[PDB]
Amino acid sequence: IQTQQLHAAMADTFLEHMCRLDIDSPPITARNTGIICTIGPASRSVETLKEMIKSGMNVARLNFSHGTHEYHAETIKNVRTATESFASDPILYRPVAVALDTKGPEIRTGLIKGSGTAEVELKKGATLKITLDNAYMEKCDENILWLDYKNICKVVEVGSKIYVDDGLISLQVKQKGADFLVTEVENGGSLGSKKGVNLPGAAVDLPAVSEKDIQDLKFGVEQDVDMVFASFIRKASDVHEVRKVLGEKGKNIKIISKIENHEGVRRFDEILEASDGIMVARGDLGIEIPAEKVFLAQKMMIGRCNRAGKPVICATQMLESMIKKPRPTRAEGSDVANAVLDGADCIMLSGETAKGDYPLEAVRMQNLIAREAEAAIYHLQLFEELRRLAPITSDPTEATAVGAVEASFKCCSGAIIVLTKSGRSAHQVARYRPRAPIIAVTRNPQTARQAHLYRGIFPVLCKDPVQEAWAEDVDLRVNFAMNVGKARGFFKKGDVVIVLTGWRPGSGFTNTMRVVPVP
Amino acid sequence: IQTQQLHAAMADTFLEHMCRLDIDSPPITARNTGIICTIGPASRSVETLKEMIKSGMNVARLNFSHGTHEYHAETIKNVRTATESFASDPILYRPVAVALDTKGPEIRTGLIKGSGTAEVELKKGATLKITLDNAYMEKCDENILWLDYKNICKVVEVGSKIYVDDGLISLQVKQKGADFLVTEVENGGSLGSKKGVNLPGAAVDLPAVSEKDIQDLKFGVEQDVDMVFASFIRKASDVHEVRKVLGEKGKNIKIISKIENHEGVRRFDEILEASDGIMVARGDLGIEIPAEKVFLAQKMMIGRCNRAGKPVICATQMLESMIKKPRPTRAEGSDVANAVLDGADCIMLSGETAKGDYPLEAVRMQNLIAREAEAAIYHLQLFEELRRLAPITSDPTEATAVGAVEASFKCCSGAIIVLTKSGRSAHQVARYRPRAPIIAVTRNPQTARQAHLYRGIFPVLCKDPVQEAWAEDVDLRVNFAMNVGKARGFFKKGDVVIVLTGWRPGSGFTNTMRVVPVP
Amino acid sequence: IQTQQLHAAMADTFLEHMCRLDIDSPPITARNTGIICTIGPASRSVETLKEMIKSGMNVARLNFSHGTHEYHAETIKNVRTATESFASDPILYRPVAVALDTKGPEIRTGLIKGSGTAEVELKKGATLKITLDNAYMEKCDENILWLDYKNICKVVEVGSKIYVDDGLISLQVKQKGADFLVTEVENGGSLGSKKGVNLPGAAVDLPAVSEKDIQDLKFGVEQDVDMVFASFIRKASDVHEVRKVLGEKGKNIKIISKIENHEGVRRFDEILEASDGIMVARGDLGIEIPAEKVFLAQKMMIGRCNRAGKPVICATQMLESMIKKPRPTRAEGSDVANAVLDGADCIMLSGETAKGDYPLEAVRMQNLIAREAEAAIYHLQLFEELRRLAPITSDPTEATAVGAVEASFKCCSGAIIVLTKSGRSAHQVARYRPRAPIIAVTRNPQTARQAHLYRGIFPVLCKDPVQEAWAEDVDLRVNFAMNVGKARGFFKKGDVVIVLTGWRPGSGFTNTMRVVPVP
Ligand SMILES: O=P(O)(O)OC[C@H]1O[C@](O)(COP(=O)(O)O)[C@@H](O)[C@@H]1O
Ligand SMILES: O=P(O)(O)OC[C@H]1O[C@](O)(COP(=O)(O)O)[C@@H](O)[C@@H]1O
Ligand SMILES: O=P(O)(O)OC[C@H]1O[C@](O)(COP(=O)(O)O)[C@@H](O)[C@@H]1O
Ligand SMILES: O=C([O-])C(=O)[O-]
Ligand SMILES: O=C([O-])C(=O)[O-]
Ligand SMILES: O=C([O-])C(=O)[O-]
Ligand SMILES: [K+]
Ligand SMILES: [K+]
Ligand SMILES: [K+]
Ligand SMILES: [Mg+2]
Ligand SMILES: [Mg+2]
Ligand SMILES: [Mg+2]
Repeated sequence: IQTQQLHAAMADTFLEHMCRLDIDSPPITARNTGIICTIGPASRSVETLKEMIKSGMNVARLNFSHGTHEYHAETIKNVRTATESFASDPILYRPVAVALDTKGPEIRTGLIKGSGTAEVELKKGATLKITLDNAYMEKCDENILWLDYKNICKVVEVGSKIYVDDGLISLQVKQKGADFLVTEVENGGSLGSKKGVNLPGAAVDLPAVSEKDIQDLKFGVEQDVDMVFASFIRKASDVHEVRKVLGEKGKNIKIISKIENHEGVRRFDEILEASDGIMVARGDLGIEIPAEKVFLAQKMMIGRCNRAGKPVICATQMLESMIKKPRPTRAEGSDVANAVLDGADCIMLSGETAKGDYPLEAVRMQNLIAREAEAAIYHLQLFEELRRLAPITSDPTEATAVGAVEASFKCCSGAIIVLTKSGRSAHQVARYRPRAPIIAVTRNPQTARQAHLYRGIFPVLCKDPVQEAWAEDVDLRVNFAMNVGKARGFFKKGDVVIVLTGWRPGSGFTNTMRVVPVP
Repeated sequence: IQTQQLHAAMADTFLEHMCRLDIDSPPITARNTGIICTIGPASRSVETLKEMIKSGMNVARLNFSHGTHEYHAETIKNVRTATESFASDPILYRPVAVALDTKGPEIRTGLIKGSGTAEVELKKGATLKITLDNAYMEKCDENILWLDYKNICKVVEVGSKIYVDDGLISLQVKQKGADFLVTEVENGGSLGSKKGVNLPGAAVDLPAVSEKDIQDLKFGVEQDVDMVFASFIRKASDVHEVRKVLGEKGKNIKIISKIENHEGVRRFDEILEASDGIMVARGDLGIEIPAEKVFLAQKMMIGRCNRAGKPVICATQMLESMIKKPRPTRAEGSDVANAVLDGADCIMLSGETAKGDYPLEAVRMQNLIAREAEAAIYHLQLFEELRRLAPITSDPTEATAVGAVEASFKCCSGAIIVLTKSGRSAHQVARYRPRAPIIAVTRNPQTARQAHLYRGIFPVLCKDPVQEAWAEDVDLRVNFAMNVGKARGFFKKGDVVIVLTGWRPGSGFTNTMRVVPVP
Repeated sequence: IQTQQLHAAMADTFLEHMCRLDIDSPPITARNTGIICTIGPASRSVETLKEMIKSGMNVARLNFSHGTHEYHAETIKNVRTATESFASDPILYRPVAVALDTKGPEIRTGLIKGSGTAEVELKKGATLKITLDNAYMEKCDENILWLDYKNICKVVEVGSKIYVDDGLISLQVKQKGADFLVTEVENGGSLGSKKGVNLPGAAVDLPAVSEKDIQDLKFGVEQDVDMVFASFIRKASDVHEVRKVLGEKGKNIKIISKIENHEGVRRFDEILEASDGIMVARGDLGIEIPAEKVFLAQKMMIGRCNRAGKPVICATQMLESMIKKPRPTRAEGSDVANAVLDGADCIMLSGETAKGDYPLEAVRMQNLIAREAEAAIYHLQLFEELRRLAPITSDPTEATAVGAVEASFKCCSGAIIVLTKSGRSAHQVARYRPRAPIIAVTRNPQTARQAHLYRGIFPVLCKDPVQEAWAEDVDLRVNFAMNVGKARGFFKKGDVVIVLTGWRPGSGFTNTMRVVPVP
């Protein structure tokens, strides 16, 4: 009894909703939340990379704060290879996007005791001198630590904190030298080569779009990447600089700004406006601002993105435990579920799938949790608030989209099939968060790939040739969707589905909503 | 600034809604609430009857508790004559329904001092003997009063109250005779011939469907009347008896039960179930139950009807003052507005248009008020509760209807055009109470006439011949609606409208919703 | 600008609420969510145990699935010693509760290769024979594994899964022997001595209250423990058995049932009824039911407990990372915040403070997060739903409690001071979740200790002697509270506070609510 938390989504109060969550109430088979996997050593093999797709991966993240263009291009080459191995059946084929995550303006240390993987070790109380003297860039040890950020002494003050290697090792500025800093270890631990360095509450003047970044960005264009995750986006101008760089050749590449610092949070509205999406980069944010305040920023950002109808990604450490274990911790499971309940379009994995010993189990665990959570969403209230907070508009497609969602809730439809060239029609259906999956049928493969950034949209790439009889070309595509659905288990023959189409070819003419039974 | 109370319908709380009602905020030109006018001496002239239609009349009520079949048939004949005078332009033509209101089981007195219009006069304290002795049926005076209800002494007790002529004259049962009753006048006033008599809290055994009623009902069928207003409906069986009488030949005649007594109110759910609609007959109800409790019964009945999606009429004394004056009282204006706000499909006039000296002003006053009130409805909350309280269903037309309404609210559409044979598709749109007018296009004239019983539906009768190309026959009708709309001032060229259609000819296939711009 | 998320708790919609969470909006200094710390090797030292209290600990959990009575009595002795070291100032004194967590019916393995801390290692595919033959209880290795549960072969089937050491190592029943089982390792890893064993979807007949449990429970009474956390509570009868055991001598010891398995979840209502509180024991639950479904059970249990007004504890792995690191992962921070937002009375730590290398940092991290989260609660909606879902009652204290909370919201009071003997009066204020801290003043120390189980209640133990003038005895206590408040930073001199008192000594006479300014 009870499917996809029906008894619960049909309750008057949120509290009653909660009281009704049933672990014995199976969820639907469809999974709306996109899963971005950072690709690395543990997941670079075309062989295992096919298992990544099978398991759930939708977007492949290339962390460009590491690796050479020659390396990534091979990663990219492998992704596409594994991806296409399924293209021999347009029905079962699952598009996969490629995202380039810029290095941006980050600070890192040099090499430890010369050796490649040598690791010194600081101790509470011990002192450490930070040098900018390049002579030591490959001679880092318990007393001298080198950094890239050379303009450092001019932005950091006496009494400041410096964190290294994901804020695990903290230091305090005792004395500000000329080309160096005399700190004092607040908490030790071992220190490896080239690690991350955060300067909380310090105006780091590094370039929004560095030299190397422009290189990587132009490489992304040449590599035909679907999206770019810009790191350390502080203001709107920063987003604009990335637009310019991508320029005309890549005007269609979505720029997902990453909020990793305090300025980014303050100037969020400004950034969200100039971006296509947002990523709540918790890793750096958890070091830049006190950890206890991160869920506030996450919830705030996810909420404002839902209001704006722009994609939002919740990333970093969602399943860290799994880098070394086959099972995630109770807190990690709880974390994922809440990101979905918070209303995030995509959840992410980094170390979990880049170097961990259980990449496939991590990805699989996210498919599972997001599916359970998506069902626990309180649609009754969410739909209501979204419609209310939604601006007044006279755009036929906008009205058609809301109508489709309302209609879908009314008949518990198996899905909302949408024909789209650019994806916009399907985006609009998504911004109203229906419970049914949004099967977006398209012939444009870039839009099919980029579609994963949206909650609910299940991209489907039509390969069939255009019929001369537009009416039958449309009906053909609607059937394509109808089959994908039947095959993936979203719905059966008798079931009812909502179909969105337009009155003439081209974009921006969606305006037809039909409640159709499955063939 | 502000149209049709937009500022107000867009407020978070009801209280804020009220605070925003603007008398300087003009309403749309369309009027959703049907207006039923009781036709009589003051409005029987084809010449004036055309002005009734112009002014706003949608349904013509024939009070069959008076007049001869020969008389009514002529009334009917005149209505249709005045009505068809406009048929020479399908676009400007306004359908008009004919309703037969049964006499039912009513009690009336005999003739005063023989004379036709003679009027005696009782006095508080004075005694009055009620006789069943037929010898006096034309000899009524200050001492002997005759009644039709002969089984009276067997149902009335000592101490009971008897009201005469719309509860204006009250009497009390002092002594129960064998064939008479010795009362005492509680409040006097004059007493004319054949007046109404109520026996509050008394189980009058009169027949739900009397002899004469069966005659009148069968006459209704032969006269091809759209609806029947059954008087004093006490239980479901009563409604059933009227169904049977109308039988197969008139199975398509809508039976609007009238709640006029205490039993009717108690067994309401039972009655509403077996009926097509309900009429809150306040006149008799105001005598049968204490006046202060009428608004409770009205609001209760109207609310339950909205929940059930069945038509509800608020009738009697809405504009009495106007029987003799050109202006209505503040209370009457207030009464009409609240009936609309209460959510009644139709408002009614009786004496105001049957014998009053300003029938046209009364009808015009209702077009005016209803329009103002319709705009003051708090749709935000109404729509919400209707959808919640609405049962779960998998009927495609139902889903399509809700979708259309949601869509209409999203783009402030000028209308919701609906193609329907039986009326059902348009009914469903109406039960969800959209702000826009529901232009229902049909070729069946009976359904066009009966449609007035529903809030929002604006019937439009298509006279064009069926095209062989169904697609074009549909498009033709949608354009018919599009023109009626343009001509009645509902919308202009650029405006957007919602259009409801189906996928194949025949009833029950509506499932297509399109946001279309006006040609 | 903005304090304790005021701008946010004052928004019409939840979505708007979220959009307003400000990381730059400091929270009040008071922290409502109780913190239960499991005491062990890393936190048993009276010296460090004083730092546990300073850092935030409110309740000390004794995990009786380990250690000897002699050991625990010493832990208890140390807790009280550290606790009382502050009693020399009733104002700054912070009560601390002692909770006994039963071993209950658990299954564990024997010893590895004889050696105390020796660890074998299974491998996927490899086979393992499970023996009940006591000869091997201290000879466990890669081929023979021993178990306590001897009736095992009779409840497990062929094809079943067996998990060992927090579901990290899984096994599958290939062949069911007579006194043994021939399994196959699904996922390896190392295997230590005496580890946990779960038999998902298997009806383990072990005793609700085992032999050892009765011993421990009686020991708890003799030790004067405030509460008992009953493990693996499956039905109401189980709770009853624990009541009986504690019997008359310990009728005042609160029984917090722990839901660790599937039956417990199904029969929750039954258990919640018979218990004083509930603990969502995620560890075992996460093994007993699929991990992805835990947040469903957690949110469900927490919600139903808030509805019932009984304490609920969210426990296990909330900050695992911190067992070895000074910083928690983003997921763990997110986990804690959501448990508070979910509406849990208490958060807990186990390995984090029993054996971890940073117990104090773990406890401190919870004080911090819970405070931030408590401020992000959406009171506007929570209060509303709690009041609506709250049964109708004529109990003066109940009405007085609601009135106090409403009043507190109206004037942004610094606190709600409540005089209570049993605690009940303060409980009732807590079940309505006010934003302000509930300073409960009492002379009964057991009730001051047990009060931590409730969200918002800040226990304060009055040591002053009873005045003969009851009126002044009361006024004295209210002032005691008034000072505690001023010292802890809850409120200043000018501030306003809500005060709850009664009209006569004894319990159940609270009925007086006063809005008083701080002396
Ligand atoms: O690309 P968009 O803006 O989402 O619009 C989707 C479009 O695809 C259609 O359904 C079919 O159009 P095409 O044949 O050009 O692909 C249109 O009716 C509609 O305008
Ligand atoms: O009469 P209903 O039940 O309201 O249905 C309206 C019907 O009219 C249409 O719009 C047109 O049908 P017709 O050509 O038969 O009149 C259908 O698609 C739809 O089924
Ligand atoms: O113990 P309870 O049931 O919470 O009631 C609190 C009681 O404490 C008082 O505030 C003060 O009474 P005492 O002096 O006996 O402690 C009473 O008025 C009230 O009845
Ligand atoms: O880049 C990231 O994912 C981060 O900084 O958290
Ligand atoms: O018949 C009526 O209109 C009444 O009784 O109110
Ligand atoms: O007992 C516990 O806390 C558990 O099992 O998770
Ligand atoms: K990066
Ligand atoms: K009548
Ligand atoms: K235990
Ligand atoms: Mg980063
Ligand atoms: Mg009447
Ligand atoms: Mg346990």
